[PDB]
Amino acid sequence: MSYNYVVTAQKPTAVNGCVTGHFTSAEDLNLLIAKNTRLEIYVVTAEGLRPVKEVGMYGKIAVMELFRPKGESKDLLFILTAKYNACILEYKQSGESIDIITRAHGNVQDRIGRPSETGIIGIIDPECRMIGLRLYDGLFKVIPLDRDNKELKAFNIRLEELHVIDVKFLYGCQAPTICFVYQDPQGRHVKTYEVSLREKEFNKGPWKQENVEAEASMVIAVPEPFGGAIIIGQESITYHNGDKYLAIAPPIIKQSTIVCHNRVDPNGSRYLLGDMEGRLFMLLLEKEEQMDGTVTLKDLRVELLGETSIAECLTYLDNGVVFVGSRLGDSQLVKLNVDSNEQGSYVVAMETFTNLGPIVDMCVVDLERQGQGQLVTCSGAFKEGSLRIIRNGIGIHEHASIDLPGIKGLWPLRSDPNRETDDTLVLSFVGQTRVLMLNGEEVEETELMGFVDDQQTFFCGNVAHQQLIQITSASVRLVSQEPKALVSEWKEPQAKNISVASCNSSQVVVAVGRALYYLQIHPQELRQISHTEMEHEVACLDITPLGDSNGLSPLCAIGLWTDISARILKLPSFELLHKEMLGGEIIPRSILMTTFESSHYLLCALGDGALFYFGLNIETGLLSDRKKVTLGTQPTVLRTFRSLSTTNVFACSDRPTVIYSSNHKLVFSNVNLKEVNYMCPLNSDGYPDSLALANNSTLTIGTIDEIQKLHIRTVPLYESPRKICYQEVSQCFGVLSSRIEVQDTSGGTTALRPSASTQALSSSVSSSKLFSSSTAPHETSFGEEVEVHNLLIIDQHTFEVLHAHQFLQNEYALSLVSCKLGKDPNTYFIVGTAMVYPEEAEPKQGRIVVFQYSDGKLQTVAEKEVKGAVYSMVEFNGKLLASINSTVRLYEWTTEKELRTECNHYNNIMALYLKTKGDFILVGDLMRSVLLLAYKPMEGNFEEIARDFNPNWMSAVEILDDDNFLGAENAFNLFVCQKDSAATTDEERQHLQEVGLFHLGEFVNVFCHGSLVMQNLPTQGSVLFGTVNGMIGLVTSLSESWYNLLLDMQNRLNKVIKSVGKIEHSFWRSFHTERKTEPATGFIDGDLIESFLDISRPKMQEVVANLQYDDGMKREATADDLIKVVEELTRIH
Amino acid sequence: MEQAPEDQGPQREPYNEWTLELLEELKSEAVRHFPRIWLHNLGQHIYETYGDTWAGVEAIIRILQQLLFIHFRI
Amino acid sequence: APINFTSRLNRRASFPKYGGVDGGCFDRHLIFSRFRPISVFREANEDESGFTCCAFSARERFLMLGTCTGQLKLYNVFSGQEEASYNCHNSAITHLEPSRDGSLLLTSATWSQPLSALWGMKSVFDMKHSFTEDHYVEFSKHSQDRVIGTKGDIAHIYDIQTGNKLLTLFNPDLANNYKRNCATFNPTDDLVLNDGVLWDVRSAQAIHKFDKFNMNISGVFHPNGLEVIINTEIWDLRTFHLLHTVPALDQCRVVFNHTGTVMYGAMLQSPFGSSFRTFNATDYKPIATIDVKRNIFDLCTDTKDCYLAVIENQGSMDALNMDTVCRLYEV
Amino acid sequence: FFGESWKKHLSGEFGKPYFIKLMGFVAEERKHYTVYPPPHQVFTWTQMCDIKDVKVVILGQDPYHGPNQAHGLCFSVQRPVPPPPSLENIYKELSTDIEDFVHPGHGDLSGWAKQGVLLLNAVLTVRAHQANSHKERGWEQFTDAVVSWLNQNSNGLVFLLWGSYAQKKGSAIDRKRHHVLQTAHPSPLSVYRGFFGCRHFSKTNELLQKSGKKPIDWKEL
Repeated sequence: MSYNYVVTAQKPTAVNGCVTGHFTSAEDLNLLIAKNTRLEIYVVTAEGLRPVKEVGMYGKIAVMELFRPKGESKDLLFILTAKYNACILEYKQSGESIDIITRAHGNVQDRIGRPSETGIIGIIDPECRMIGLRLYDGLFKVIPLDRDNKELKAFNIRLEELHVIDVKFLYGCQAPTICFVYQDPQGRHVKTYEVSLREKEFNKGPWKQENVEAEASMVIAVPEPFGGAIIIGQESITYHNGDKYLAIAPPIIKQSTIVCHNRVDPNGSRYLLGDMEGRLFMLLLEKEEQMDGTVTLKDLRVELLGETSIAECLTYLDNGVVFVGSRLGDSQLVKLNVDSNEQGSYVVAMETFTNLGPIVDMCVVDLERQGQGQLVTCSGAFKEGSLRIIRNGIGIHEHASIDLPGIKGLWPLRSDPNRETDDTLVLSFVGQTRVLMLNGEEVEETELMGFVDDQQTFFCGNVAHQQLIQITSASVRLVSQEPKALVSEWKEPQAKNISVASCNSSQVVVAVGRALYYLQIHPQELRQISHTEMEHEVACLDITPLGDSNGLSPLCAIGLWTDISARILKLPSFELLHKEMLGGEIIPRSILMTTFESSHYLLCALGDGALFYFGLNIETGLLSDRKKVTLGTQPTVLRTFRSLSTTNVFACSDRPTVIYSSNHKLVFSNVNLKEVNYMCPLNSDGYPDSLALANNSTLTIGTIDEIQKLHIRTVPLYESPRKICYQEVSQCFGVLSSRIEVQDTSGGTTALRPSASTQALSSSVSSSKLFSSSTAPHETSFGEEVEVHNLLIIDQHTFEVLHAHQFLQNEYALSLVSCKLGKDPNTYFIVGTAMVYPEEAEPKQGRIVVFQYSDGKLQTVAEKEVKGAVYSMVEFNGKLLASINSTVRLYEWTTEKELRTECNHYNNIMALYLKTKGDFILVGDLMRSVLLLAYKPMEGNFEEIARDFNPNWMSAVEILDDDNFLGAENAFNLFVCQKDSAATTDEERQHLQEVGLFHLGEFVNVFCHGSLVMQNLPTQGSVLFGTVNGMIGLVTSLSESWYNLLLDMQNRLNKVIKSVGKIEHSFWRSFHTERKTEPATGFIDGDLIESFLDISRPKMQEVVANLQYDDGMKREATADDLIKVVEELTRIH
Repeated sequence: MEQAPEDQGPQREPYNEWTLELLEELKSEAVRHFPRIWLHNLGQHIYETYGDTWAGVEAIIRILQQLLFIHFRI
Repeated sequence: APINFTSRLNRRASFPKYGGVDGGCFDRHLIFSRFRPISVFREANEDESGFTCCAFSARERFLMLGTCTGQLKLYNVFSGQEEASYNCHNSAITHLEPSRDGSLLLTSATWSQPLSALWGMKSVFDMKHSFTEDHYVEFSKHSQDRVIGTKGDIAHIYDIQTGNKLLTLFNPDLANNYKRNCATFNPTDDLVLNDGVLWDVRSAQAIHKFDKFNMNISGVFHPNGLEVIINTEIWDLRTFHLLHTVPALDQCRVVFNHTGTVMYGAMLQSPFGSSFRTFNATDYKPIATIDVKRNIFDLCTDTKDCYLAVIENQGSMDALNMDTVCRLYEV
Repeated sequence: FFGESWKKHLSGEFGKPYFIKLMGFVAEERKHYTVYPPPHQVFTWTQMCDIKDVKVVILGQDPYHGPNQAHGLCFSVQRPVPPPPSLENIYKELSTDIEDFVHPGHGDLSGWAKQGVLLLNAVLTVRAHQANSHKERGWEQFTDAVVSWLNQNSNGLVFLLWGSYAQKKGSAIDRKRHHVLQTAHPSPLSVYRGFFGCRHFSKTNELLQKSGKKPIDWKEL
């Protein structure tokens, strides 16, 4: 009886992998990024990096590789998922409509066999002869590349070798030769096989197999004129090619393990090598002219270029422009200067890209306060490790907040025509207008000669030929900039008053109900051009010029009375171009034709707070794709504004919204404000690139945030973050850390760089003894890398390191909690640690330390020694519940300010996860699924209520309610267990039925309750999660009726939506562990349901076919019926 | 899930008549691997400890029946 | 990759899956080196228990046990209760193989003719068919539609519906005379390993004779369908090249786990072990040797890598004082 | 309820220091364990026919250790107690030896006793479930004496000694004054084939005719 809904609140932000080649066209240098389930396509411009298309995948992108098969226009892309879905995709765009076609597809999983625990290796032959796959051990799967392989069928070659480190297809050979480094008892070696496609077997094998040093990790196929292969893996670089052998052991590379590489220069000459420390090097192949006519390799050079983000993969993009693709931290753009820096660093930072991955820990707070839920994360690892503060919506930074009530309009001006900085602000009122002078950062009242102040303003602002303009209730005024004096005045033929007006730099459009006048802008004159007599009165009109440089608008938007028709007109024609019937009786209020990405659109607001957006046809004048977005309750006012060379729209309602495009799809990210009646973009001297905002009372001027669905504040730590808590009382955060120091000659260890743990205001060190130590040693070392664990005290607002407490040598901090315990009124910061020794395989010792951030220091309150690692801790109603290896201890807090052991539970292998719900406890084990305990107060101990026996390797757990519990497993699944306390037999009662099943595709680390939406009152429940790829998600509860409805809708939706690689959603989301592969049940993919709004309207009607809902009372469904259903669901995250 | 079948197999049957017959089928099969002097000697043992009961019958049918099993497994 | 699990686990969220390299190998080297006995199953109302075979119900609710007296009892795993008793053979149940689906069940005895049978496991417990002269019977590994009976050095193949003999695999010249020979089906069903001679089921033709180095052990197929394991020597099924010599694997009743990740060895020749080995399947490195401290008679495991049933003789292997109970382990 | 004909004869034993110890043991044994057969039943072998009227004698070992089973005669079990294995085995010999014999459908050998067949056990009492329990205690010495008197006093008896133990009790009897008939023990535990096919019952009746005594109607039970 559990029914749950699952939606991604935040897409994965980690670079799983990236390639350069020519994908969109053979001229374009494309950059492609794998962000697990998402594929990001970009064009490498002189300017930087242009977005193109981003597309989701019914799988985890296992192998991404661009290849140009003989007989192809542009490079094709091969994709393989972790679920084994192979496919060849082709980029194809019909001008504006961008679509990714599946050139072929199939599931390459071997019916029987266990996949190599090392991971998938995907390699293509330079000639495009076949796709080499190492999926399963002792087998080399070969996908032939011949035309008729639409079903992507492969075969295997028994690869005697087993446990292959890395294999690359070799350059400069007739026979498709594979060169690989393989591990065998005798040590690591390099070997060569030819791949006979005809005989479906291998053949010896260019040069004889040579031996390579045991730390050989990468095999780089060197292209011709060089040939052969380079074998990276510190402390040596080697070149193997027939009988030629070069070996370079540079002193430099020695310190760190090189992880990725990129060919700078195609001929082989220049190569970029990046390591786990974020160092960037240059591997330089000395092209030797040798003799006649043979091109040999003279020597190899290794030079250091400086430091970048920890690179998961580097990608050079020409002009010393390299993209440092980081999974472990912020991805970046790097410049390589021809000459050395002051420091000696050729690396020049260009741009940085947000990367919440890996989301180690999470928590939900209310820092600004009142109903606004904000998330804080432990994101990144090593130098790249930071803290991220995710806020829902886009907030405005005020700089001016004047007191004006009942403001009916705001407009910016340039009083002096010499300056580019704004100096004026015009404010419309019911029956009046007022002028504001902005002499620097000081704003005072003025009057601008030639402006009527005894009438209401409809439009104001500077126009062409060094002149200003005003449109009033009565007349339209023209003012000369030098000197200030009226130059023209437009009168209505029969002295009638202007109802609604619009303007640009050269055109004016005014309305007198059914009368519609068009005026032009000339030096010292208001030249009237035309006039049309409608059906009814006009509610709104717009003349914003879009494209290309002309300054003039070729068309005019129109809103009419009673009928409710959003009509388009041609300028100066006044010809009824396109009429969209919206119907009803509710009147439109504000229309605006605007350009996003590069594409044109039209917008329309209604008196009920409902918007309509269409596709504005370039020169045509048609309205394609009628969509509906329900916003406010009050009518909406629409205005354009520039933020970092981007023209976005601001929709003024009781529900303020910022309209913008992302991936050519219209976004409606909200504003962190009460209600805006009128907006204005203001770029002054004192207030530059800010914006004026007014409502029912109080005018404010300020700068808007970076326009995104969620706002992320980064706090760099220069070390690894681990766990977070919030001591509301102490107005701070408690963070766990880890820095690396290397065992030097002089003393023990020396640190690598300065980190948040060293750069603290108040520093501390753990003076504790407990562990003798030695017994038990502790070899040490001698050039070994050691971890240094610290607890950090972070300020609620400055986020500076108020205090850092360093733990013992070889000590790891694993779990912290902030809470009030027992009869104690003090709020404590409690940490669980472990004594980690590299030699040993499991820690047999650790400690629970209690702290309190009183005043400005971190004091050691209480300490308890444990015989294992404290994997987790919970606030269990005055008590502290703790996980120590194979035990679940309930610690009672005493008067003596100490930890006493109340009761224990042992039926777990390695109990790594803990959750509470009053008397119930949920335990998540290393391999044995979940288990449910309940403290029997009168008995004074735990009672196992039910267990799950399934061998599910846990990632995270969570209590949904007293009878339903959710878990995350290492094979990227979600599951929900039910408790049937009612069942006929004990055997059944003591059993947790896996009622919910779902393959999520993400590795869940953190599961915490609450929402980011401003809660004040469709679905009942809220669980947020954080993954390794930096994805942020949400799980919520559904009723039987709604589940049954949304499930029918999923099965309906699945038919309609086109997959990338033709992958079945039912399969993709089907529960998948080594063992079971069962259809996902009791779960609703929110991400698929939320795609219903995105899709086509006929495709929406295709959904409702004969959709009947019992909400024993049959009510019929239409496309509009459902749009509202989904509309609720989108507002839930 | 779940439920066990219905025993509509072998049934006993008219026991004692059967028990007696199984003992003498087994007694011979035992004799083809074990010296008939040791096997008798095991019978008395059983007889002194159990008596002329059926309970004692089944317990040579068990002892015999087990030896043969180990023998088979070697 | 790290050795210390806590460090491995810290790298597991980094860095997933299994933290660094070799998983996983460490995780299985930790997990399958650990076994807690959680319950015993004593025979009905007899003062002395006489189990000879252990096997789980297909759905694994009951753990099915064979008596020495030729019976079969299904004990409810959770409850403990003997839910039901069925009279199978007239001699000591040596083998039990529940049809994956749980419609059928195979049985082997000690000396009573018939030595093997197929029984209805659904609603009514009937005898379906008998294999009289076959001392060991095993189901076809694919979708179990055939039965692979052995008769010493000779193999046999039967249809579960008809109950009729189809093939008789034997070549007296290629034969090795492996004492405890057992003809087994390949993971794909198309091959048979019998008396150290690998055969082709469809052609009914011999493929290879894996040179004699052992005297009792016939061997099994690895579930990769790539290798074959004749006692120690690990051979390749297509190449016949020796791959590795696992000296720890000598004289072992080997049985892979459900996922085919860990091997369970049972040392034999009182005969059989008091202990059992486990190894990592991926690279034949031993994991542990567990001294059950009691003479084991059989050993089985569930799909869930949760329970380990073992038939342990409670008290010295004297004709009289023989009490074969069934013990249960956790992991 | 000892039988007067035998009481006026065996009586001399009661006074013996072996018999006093045996009675006192049996006494204290019933004060602590349930001993079979119960008092009146211990001596039914005597109260069935007169010591003089006995023609045939069969030697048993131990009583039946189950409730309401043990009744005074060897290989005899009360109604509705099913026959013990040896009896089921002995009955099976009667069908392959005596013409008009049917399975009597019960285990009660009252019939043979009234008719002149002595069904005397070496041991006369046992603890419930404890097999030989009251073993080398006294009982054997008393029955050894009962046996001695029939050898020394009565003439032309048919001694049916089945199995090594009973055979050893009869070693003292001469095949020249009496008729000693010996074979293996009826019990199916034997391993040693013997009793099956011996025709001891027909032989009893043939030898009765040579003596001129009334034959045994084996069918009367």
